[PDB]
Amino acid sequence: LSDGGVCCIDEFDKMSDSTRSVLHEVMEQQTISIAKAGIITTLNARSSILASANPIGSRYNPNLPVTENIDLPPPLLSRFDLVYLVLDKVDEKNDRELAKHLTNLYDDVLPVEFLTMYISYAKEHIHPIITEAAKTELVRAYVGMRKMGTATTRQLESMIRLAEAHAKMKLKNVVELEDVQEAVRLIRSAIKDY
Amino acid sequence: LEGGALVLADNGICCIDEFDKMDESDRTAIHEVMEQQTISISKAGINTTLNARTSILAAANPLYGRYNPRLSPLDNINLPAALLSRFDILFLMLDIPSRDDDEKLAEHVTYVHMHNKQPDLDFTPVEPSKMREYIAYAKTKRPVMSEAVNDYVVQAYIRLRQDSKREMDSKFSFGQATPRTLLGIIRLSQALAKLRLADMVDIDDVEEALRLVRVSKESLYQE
DNA sequence: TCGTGCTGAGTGATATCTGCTTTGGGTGGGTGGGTGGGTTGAGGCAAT
DNA sequence: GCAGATATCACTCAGCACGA
Repeated sequence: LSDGGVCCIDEFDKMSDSTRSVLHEVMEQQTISIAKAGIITTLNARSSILASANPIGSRYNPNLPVTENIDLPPPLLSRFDLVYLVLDKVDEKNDRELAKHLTNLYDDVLPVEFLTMYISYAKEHIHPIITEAAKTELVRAYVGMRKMGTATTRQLESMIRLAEAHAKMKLKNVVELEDVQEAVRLIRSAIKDY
Repeated sequence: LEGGALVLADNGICCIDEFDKMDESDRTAIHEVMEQQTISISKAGINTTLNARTSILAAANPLYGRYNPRLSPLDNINLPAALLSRFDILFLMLDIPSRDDDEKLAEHVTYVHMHNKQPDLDFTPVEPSKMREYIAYAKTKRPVMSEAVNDYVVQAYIRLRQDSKREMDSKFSFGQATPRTLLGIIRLSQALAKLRLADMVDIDDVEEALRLVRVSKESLYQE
C-alpha cells in the first residue's frame, strides 16, 4: 500500500524475525513475489522504509559495540542506507535548553503547503546524472571506507543514492563533487565519529 | 477486527486489574496506546488504526505470597522494565503487620459495616453526584502556563536530571528522569490548577505535583 | 352529372384460462414455516 | 380472492355497385 511513498515502523526490535525476513526482499529487489494456493504473481513495493529500534537495556551503553546494544541481526543493519544513533546524554546546558524548548508550548520555517509542492516538483521533473568528477572520487571514498577494517558494496550504492538525492534538492541535472562530499560526510557522522 | 478493552474506554479511564497476566502481544502493544493515543494493526485484511484516547490505571500483585522489598521490583512480577517507566506515577503499597495499624483498620472497616459512614466527624464526606459535577466542571476548564512558573519547572527538571546521574547504579532505577518526567510534572501541575478552577497555574500547583512524583518513587524505591 | 343500401373486414372488450411460485442462500429473514428443502475438504492465517 | 397471458365474439365502419 506504500508503493512510491515511505513506510514507517515504530518498534523494529519488538518484531519476530519471521516477519522481518519479508523486508529482506523489499529493500533489495523492490518487489514481492507470492506463490501459494494457485496465485503466482509479483506485486511492486517500490517504497522507502523508515524504522526505529530501542536498546536492549533501559538505555544505550557506549562501552559495548553497536551490534550488541540495539539487537537485530548484524547483517540486517548493513542493509539500511543510513543507521543513525541518537542518545540522551545528561548535561547542565543541553537539558536546560531542551526544557526551555518543550515548555514554551504552553529561525523561520517554510509553510508545509509550499514545501510539499517543492518536493513534488523536484521528485517529478529533476533527474540528476552523475559526472566524471563524481566517479573519480566515489571510487576513492568507497575504497577508503573498506580499507579502514561491515563496509560492503551496499555502502557504495548508498553513497550513490544519497549523492543523487542531494542534487535533487538543489534542482540540478548533474551531481557535483560537493553533493557526494556531503553524502559521505552524512554517512560517516550518522553511526557517529567516535 | 474486533476492538478490545482499551478501545471501549475511549474518552474515559480504562480499569485494569491483574496487570501482570498480559500476554506478549499486549505487553508490546500497550506501549503504543501509552505513548500515542491510537492502536495500529496491519494484519491480514485490516490495515487501519483504532482510536483509543484512554488513560490507563493498572495494578498487580505477587502470584504466591507477599512482596520482598529487598529483591528488585522486577523480581516479583512479570512486567518488563520498560513498561513501568512510562507510568506517570508509580506506587508500591506494602502490608506490614502491626498491632496499632491493624487495630485502627479493623475499627474503621467495622464502623463502616455498622453505620455505612465514616467514624471520624472532622470532615463530612462529599456527596457523589456533587463530586461528579465538580469533576466535569473542572475537566471543562483549560489552564495555561507562564514564564515565571516555567523557570521553576525547568530548574526542578535540571535538579531531577542531575540527581539521577548518581542513582543510575541501582538496576531497578527504571524511574530515571527523562523529558517524559518533565511533561508529567507539567501535566500534574495543570491537573491541580484545574481542581482550583483557575486559568493561570501558580507555583503552588507545581510544587505540589513535584511532591507526588517524589513521594511515589522515594517511599516505593527506598522501601 | 351523382346518393345510398349492402358487404367484408378488423379491433375492443370481454370470456375462459393458467397460475398464484421459486428458489438455493445468509445484504432476502425467523411474527413465513420445516410435509419446500440444505449432510465438504483443502489451504491460508492469527495465536501462540 | 388476485394479477397476467391468452383467445373469442360482436359491432361498426369505409368501399363498392347500382339506380335516381
